[PDB]
Amino acid sequence: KKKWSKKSMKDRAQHAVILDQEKYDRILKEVPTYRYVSVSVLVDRLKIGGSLARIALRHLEKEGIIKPISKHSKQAIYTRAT
Amino acid sequence: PGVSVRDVAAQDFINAYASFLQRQGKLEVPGYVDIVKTSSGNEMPPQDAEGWFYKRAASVARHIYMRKQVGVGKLNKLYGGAKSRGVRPYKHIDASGSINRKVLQALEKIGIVEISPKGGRRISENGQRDLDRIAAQTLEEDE
Amino acid sequence: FTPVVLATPIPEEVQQAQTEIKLFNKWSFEEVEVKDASLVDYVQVRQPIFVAHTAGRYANKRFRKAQCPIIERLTNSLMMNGRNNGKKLKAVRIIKHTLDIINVLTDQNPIQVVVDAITNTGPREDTTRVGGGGAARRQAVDVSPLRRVNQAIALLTIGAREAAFRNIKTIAETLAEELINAAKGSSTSYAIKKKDELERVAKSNR
Amino acid sequence: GRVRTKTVKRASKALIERYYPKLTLDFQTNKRLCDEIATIQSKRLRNKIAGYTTHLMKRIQKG
Amino acid sequence: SLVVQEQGSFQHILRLLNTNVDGNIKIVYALTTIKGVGRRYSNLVCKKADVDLHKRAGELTQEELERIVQIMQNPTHYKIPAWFLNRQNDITDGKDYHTLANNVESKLRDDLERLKKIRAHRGIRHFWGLRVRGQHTKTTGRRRA
Amino acid sequence: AVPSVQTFGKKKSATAVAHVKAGKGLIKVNGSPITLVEPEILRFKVYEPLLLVGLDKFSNIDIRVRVTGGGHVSQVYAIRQAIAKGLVAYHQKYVDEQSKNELKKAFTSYDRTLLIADSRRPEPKKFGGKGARSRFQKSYR
Amino acid sequence: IKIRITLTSTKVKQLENVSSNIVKNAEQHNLVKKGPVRLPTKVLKISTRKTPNGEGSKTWETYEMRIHKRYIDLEAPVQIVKRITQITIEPGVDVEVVVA
Amino acid sequence: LISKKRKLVADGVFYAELNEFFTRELAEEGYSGVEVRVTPTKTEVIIRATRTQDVL
Amino acid sequence: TPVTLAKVIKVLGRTGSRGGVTQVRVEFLEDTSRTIVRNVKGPVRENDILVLMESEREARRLR
RNA sequence: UUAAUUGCGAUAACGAACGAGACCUUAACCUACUAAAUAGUGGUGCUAGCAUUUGCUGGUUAUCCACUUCUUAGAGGGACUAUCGGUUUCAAGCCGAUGGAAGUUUGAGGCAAUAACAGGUCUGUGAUGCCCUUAGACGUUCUGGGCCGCACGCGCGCUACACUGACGGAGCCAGCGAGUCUAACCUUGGCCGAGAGGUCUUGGUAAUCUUGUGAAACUCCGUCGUGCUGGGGAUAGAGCAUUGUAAUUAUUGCUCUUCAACGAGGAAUUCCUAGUAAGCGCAAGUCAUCAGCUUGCGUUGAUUACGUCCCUGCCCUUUGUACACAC
Repeated sequence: KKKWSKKSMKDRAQHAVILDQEKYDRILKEVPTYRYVSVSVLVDRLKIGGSLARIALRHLEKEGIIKPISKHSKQAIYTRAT
Repeated sequence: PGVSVRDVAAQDFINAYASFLQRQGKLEVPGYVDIVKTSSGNEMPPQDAEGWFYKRAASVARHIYMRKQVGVGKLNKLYGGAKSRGVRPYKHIDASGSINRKVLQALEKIGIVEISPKGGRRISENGQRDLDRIAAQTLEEDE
Repeated sequence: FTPVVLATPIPEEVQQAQTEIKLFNKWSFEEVEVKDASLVDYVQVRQPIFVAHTAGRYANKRFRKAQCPIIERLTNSLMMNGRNNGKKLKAVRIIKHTLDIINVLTDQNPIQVVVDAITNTGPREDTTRVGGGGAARRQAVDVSPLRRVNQAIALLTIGAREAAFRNIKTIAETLAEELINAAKGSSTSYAIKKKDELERVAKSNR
Repeated sequence: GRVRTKTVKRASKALIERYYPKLTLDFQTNKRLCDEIATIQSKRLRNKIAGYTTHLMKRIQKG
Repeated sequence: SLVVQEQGSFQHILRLLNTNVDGNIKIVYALTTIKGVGRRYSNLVCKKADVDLHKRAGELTQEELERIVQIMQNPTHYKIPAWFLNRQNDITDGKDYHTLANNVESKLRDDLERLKKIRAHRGIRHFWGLRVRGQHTKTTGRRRA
Repeated sequence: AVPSVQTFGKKKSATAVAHVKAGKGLIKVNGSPITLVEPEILRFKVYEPLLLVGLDKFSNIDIRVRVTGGGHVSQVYAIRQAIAKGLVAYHQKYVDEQSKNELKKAFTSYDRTLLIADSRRPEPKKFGGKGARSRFQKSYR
Repeated sequence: IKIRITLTSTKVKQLENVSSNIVKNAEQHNLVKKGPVRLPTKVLKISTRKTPNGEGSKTWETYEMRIHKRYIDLEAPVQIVKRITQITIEPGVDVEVVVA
Repeated sequence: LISKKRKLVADGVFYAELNEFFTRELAEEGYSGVEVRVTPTKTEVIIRATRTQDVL
Repeated sequence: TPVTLAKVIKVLGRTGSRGGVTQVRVEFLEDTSRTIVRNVKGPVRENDILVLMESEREARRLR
């Protein structure tokens, strides 16, 4: 039969689902200088699963560097304190 | 001032109530929890598996209290919802009257609820006072 | 200002918004003067609203959509592509998130920078068809201010929409970055690139 | 669209023919006298007739 | 907010019942990726295993895993209600079984060719490749044969 | 006796009837205050009138409202129209015509909808289609 | 005595002159009553095709039967009761009374 | 005992069926139409027509 | 990109073979009293400002 | 000029009629009349909780008192383009603005002319002409299959192709409308069962009870993570109930398991200008059971025009014609 499609490949991203001390102090030193912060920011700049991203957002707004301003579900919005 | 469920919000209150009951531990959960999907349509069971019986209980207590008299039929029509019949279009479907009967009977055991004529169940005055006091606790907890 | 109390206590930020000045939830619709004396009279400001939703019967007459609040038009443009017909509530939610994103960024008025973006990406000359008979040809012509408005909002919405399709970067944040791109002039926003491409072919087939 | 038929126009013409003094420019009283002075089987039709009659009385008052 | 660094205890891959399984995922959906088992039974037996569902697979113990598969291959010992199972009241014993990665297709072929040899309608439909469940077959679904 | 009135606000199919009187500055809806409406933005949308006029006009006044019909948003628009209409009724009744007319003037200059209700009643269905205008589909071959 | 009279008809003006002579009879004899409890009117709708056969275009007709129902609760002794019953029998309209 | 809906429609089809009967059999007698008037313990059928003694 | 801001003062009428465009008289604001007659695509009205990427054209017609 | 052979008028025409319009229904407005536990409101008393301070939130048909704004229905009113400003032989009328519930014939329908098709239907009709058949009948009845059979092509529709999301929890609001009598409809309650479902009861011939149909979508929270992956659910297997004399090519439903194409659709093509499209689910019709069908109902609710005849076709007039079962 016929397909009428192309169906090519992509990067097949390898976002992390666990971490190490290197990734940990990386994000600790890297989350600043981010006037805008979000799950996708963490993902693309740190190559992490969204579960890691959400939990780390919770962790960092708990310890206090990132100042949230809106805690709506499906979208977490933070600045950093400075 | 006087306090009431209508005065306080819904979901945070229900969270607090189910947490209070989960801490009290005197609910006498059936035992087949962590098995069922709560319906014929919910394509999976819940996620806070150890919980959600207490949330269900708190919510139905709130609901009957706002209301007067209900039945498990009404509760199923309330708590069920959409089913994916595969390719075929969606449909509303009624939840597990057995689950609702069991939580109702748990509430009858603790005495928060009271079987009520003209059909159904109803909030008792002990439930009334502890409900208003939990509302006080929540509207103090937020600060 | 006086913080007034009632039998029912109210939050003080909203009491302040009442007593002081009409706003968004936060933002001030004033000091959003646009630079284009062409696009004035076909935008809508100085009619502030807290929410970006109301069912104003604007599309009954011709230019009452010009008198419509612009951000309402943005929401109404955002809800499309079928499955998201309606869902104006999630539209205004996304607006809320985007505007907060812009203002944590570009810390001037995000309302101001979005209006600067749409007037940045306004298409001014277009092309149009002549049939011929046997063969079709083009001819470049001018554009309405209202049409600039509609084309720009459509452009932004659709670029951010396809940016959000089948990827993790949500529509809110891709929309915000698209808007500031169009604001400054980026060579990265769908809207401006399509605009000057179209005006370029118009210039060509003048 | 907002055009009116010949039964309407001729009725208005006849009433202005033989009741010009008894009536005036006011839609309301023209309606409330039309109702009795000309048997009319339709309220909306009476209203249309009244409107046209005041149109024509204005014409007479200017020309 | 809980953040902790996964060390060599983690493993990107493992093996369960003639099948390689992926870490870096929710364990229950790893189980569903294994055959003969879906979300219901996977979630159920993970609860019976008394272990975190939130946690991934690679950072787990062989005692956990052998307890899990022990549940899977002797569930009725572990108090399963005897209606979750994908094979209730088997024809030869009347016992309610759960078929797994290989046994599913094995016993499938078994009862299918059984029908075929007793010359049943369903058997011959399965044989020729027609539709078995009383479908309409004229118009739709020509692209499987 | 009491200074009290009883008015409403209509919508597509949503009717929000409000009883208003002299009280202590309380607002309730189904026995629940205004802060528990829960579309989470339409809370501000329904605050709009009383914020426009300031809470000074709500100091010693009690409102209790009860609503039915149609969607959440329809209930909401019915509510804000009902309370605006009822406040204007109260100020027609007890307060001066001056306060009444300036009040409605502010409300209207914000929006005509706050007092007058959207009379766009829904169109019926016809045969030939799934709706009021959309026919089904043409086929020829 | 506590009767309830009711009418269950479609011919509106018939029903209404019936109700009018009813109520004026009741009030000239000076008997207690409630008003004419006017129920919501019920429209029986039948929606089908115009075409007897199957062909031609599709076209639907909607026939209607409009029903109006009224009732009042009354008290009156038996002689006035039965005179009221044996009077005010207007055709087309359907009537029935009950007690207790 | 039965609902007033089916009561009324049964009265309607009753009228229709007897009208069919009568426009069939009294057809050569100058028939035009008929009218039941409901009554307690009675129901009555005028036949508007021309050839009166003939239908009698 | 030196453009000229000029205002439609008259609409001549609709053109395109499909009513999709129009012809309008437009006065330049800079160098006032310098008129032009030109085309427009979108919805437009009287008194209406508009940017023009040139001054020196008057397309008579189109199909 | 009009939506209009609708009007102004022009005029070997005058006066009329049909169609349209008019008319009918429904949708919207009425704090004005008639009113009412088969609809509500408030208050009184009885009574629960918190506050207690006065109150707030509630339950209470025989606790009653009063009212009818919501609710119904009845009679009625109301908008006729009112006014104003331009435009127009300055006439019909057109545009804008104000006010107004409503200012595209207010909206949508119904009704819907003369002539005509060698349109469809003799399978709706005990309406049917003519022919055929009429007893091993083409009549009727009984059984079992059949109308679904699949190598393939076309038309309606439902599902999706995922974050404007899926799943699990919570909040969780409608309307149209149907219902048992000599039958067994709608069924509430409460008991059992994971569920389908079963159970013994209850109310209802109906604004009364089913039902406030506590519908869905939605919204708030979390799990997920861009992965033909928790998308999607055909395909199949096993088990469990129900409908029906009978379920076998599984009726339908519930549970577990198997989880395929599909990554937005090519030449082409459909519908559509306002609460309309579209999304959403809901009742009724068929009906013992079976909705992806239809008719209706409501819920959330956009963008894009206010034009043109370019394509496809329509109306009037003029013209040409070797056309008349008529390009």
